[PDB]
Amino acid sequence: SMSVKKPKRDDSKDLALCSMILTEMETHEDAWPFLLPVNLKLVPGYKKVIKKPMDFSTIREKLSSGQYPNLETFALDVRLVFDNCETFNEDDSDIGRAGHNMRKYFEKKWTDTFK
Repeated sequence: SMSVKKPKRDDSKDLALCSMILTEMETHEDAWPFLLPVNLKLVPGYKKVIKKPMDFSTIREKLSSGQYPNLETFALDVRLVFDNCETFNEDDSDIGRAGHNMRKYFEKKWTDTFK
């Protein structure tokens, strides 16, 4: 509260670290469904169903241009990619499986880096 601060968690490496994690996700072999925005002119349903599209390239631009106020807002966008994937794809499709794998991959790097 006012003039009563919790000790300062060092956040000064967060930007570099989230960039590294993102690089690792960008280069995973199962990243392919997630690298670019879903083409909303060519994928029926996507526009109306998925209220908040997200993809790795958009996260990379946001990160590069100071659009994440902190590491949690970054983790929210990453998870949103996989949540959208689960909403639109059957678990037993190549894309649905890619999404599960990528989430698992992300969450391990996140825990190992920050927790």
